[PDB]
Amino acid sequence: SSDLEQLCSHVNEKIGNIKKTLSLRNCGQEPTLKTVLNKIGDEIIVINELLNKLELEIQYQEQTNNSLKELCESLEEDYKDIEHLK
Amino acid sequence: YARFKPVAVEQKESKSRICATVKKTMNMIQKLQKQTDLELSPLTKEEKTAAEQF
Amino acid sequence: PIRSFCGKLRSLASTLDCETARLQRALDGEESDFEDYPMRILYDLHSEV
Amino acid sequence: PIRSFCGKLRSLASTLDCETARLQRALDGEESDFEDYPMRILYDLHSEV
Amino acid sequence: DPIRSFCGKLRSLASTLDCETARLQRALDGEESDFEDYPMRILYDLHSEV
Amino acid sequence: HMEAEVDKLELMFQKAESDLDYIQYRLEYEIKTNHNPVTLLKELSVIKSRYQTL
Amino acid sequence: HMEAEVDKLELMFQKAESDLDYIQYRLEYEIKTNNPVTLLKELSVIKSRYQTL
Amino acid sequence: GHMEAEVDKLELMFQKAESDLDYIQYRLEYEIKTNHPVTLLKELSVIKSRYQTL
Amino acid sequence: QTLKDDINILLDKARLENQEGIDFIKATKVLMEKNSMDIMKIREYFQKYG
Repeated sequence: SSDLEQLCSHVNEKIGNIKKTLSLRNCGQEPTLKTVLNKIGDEIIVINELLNKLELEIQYQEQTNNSLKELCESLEEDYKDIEHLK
Repeated sequence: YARFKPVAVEQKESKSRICATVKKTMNMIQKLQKQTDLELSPLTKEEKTAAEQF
Repeated sequence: PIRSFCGKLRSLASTLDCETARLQRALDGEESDFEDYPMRILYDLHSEV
Repeated sequence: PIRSFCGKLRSLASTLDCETARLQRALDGEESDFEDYPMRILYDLHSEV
Repeated sequence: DPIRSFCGKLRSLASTLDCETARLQRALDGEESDFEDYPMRILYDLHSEV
Repeated sequence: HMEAEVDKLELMFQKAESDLDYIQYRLEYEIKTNHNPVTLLKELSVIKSRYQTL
Repeated sequence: HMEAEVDKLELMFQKAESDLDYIQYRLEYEIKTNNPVTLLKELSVIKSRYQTL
Repeated sequence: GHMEAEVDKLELMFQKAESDLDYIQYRLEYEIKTNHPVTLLKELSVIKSRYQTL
Repeated sequence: QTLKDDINILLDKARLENQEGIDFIKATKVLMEKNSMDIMKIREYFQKYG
């Protein structure tokens, strides 16, 4: 790495570091960004509750497919019973 | 969604399997009603539910 | 470690942005830097001679 | 001289694409490669032992 | 570490060889969808520019 | 513009990383929750040696 | 699909290049419808002779 | 050899992967050869300039 | 947004499959009672005939 190149990288780092601290100021001050940022942040809270609901609905869905299997089982016993006999 | 996708098809099994056992258990009874006499009707709640199995 | 790449990439972009803009203007006769500075160094060169 | 860069960049993408996909699946119990192959080498290892 | 550190690099070249040979076949065959779907989306952006 | 494009690419990479980071975080959570090929290799060395010296 | 994203980036660069390429092409066309170089060499011959004299 | 043998396999696989890729390519080339965006980019530059000059 | 759509959309298909399930078992358990009489009615018959 040359003395020239090393300078450039010093520059880009100062430049880049500003641009980041810039967007940090913009997004935390300017209103139009600040809403769309809260709109996302709010819509995260809901899409989080939508998960908990999907969680219970899964551990419910399973527990019926469990019963809806355990029924189907007993129901091929009482048929193979009536299939053998009559 | 991947805790879901199987439970979703292992229902169709248990469904489309029960729906096969009862259709068979039903035709013995419509063979054995024919062969000798008697009667009945499914009466609403029963035929309602038959829509589900068809 | 990520941005470190992009930072370099970015600069090549910023450069591409900035210089394509001005070079068009220069081609068109705007931007002023291109008829203003060569003057100033030509006038220095004159002053030398 | 353009693509030569991007080609490298691209491969890092393709990789990022492909592996993020499968690793999720693997985490979830799909994708099959991850319970299938360690079996096959564990069974070889057994056959050695 | 210096063991896997090698293989890790080797491995990635494999995973790449795996993944891309697969899809490129599909793409050749008309499946995989990424190859007729994305060029669309960037061609449609390019159109929108024009 | 291209700078803007790049800003996106960087943004994507950052996501990919926290994506990977999560997957890992979870695997680690799984492992620490319930309850060893490593030592098994050494032992398979211990025997292959212990044996063929004998 | 970052590969897709990259496909775009590469597309952009290729544009930027043919953009630059045009600008150049025009400038070259401009000069053809019509220099400080030799002026530097001449300005050395004088500075030399005065200092020799 | 032993691991040497394993490596012999790996090399063999790679060589396959290559001729695999090589075929896919060969076919694509065949498909295109049967009937005979690049220039479109160059054209899209000349106008985006002329707008700016005028 | 599209993510909160899908994550919602899915939840719906599961709310259903727990339902389309939770009344099948009952919709089936009524044909059970019907076929249960219909045998007991056939059985009571064939023992006597009259």
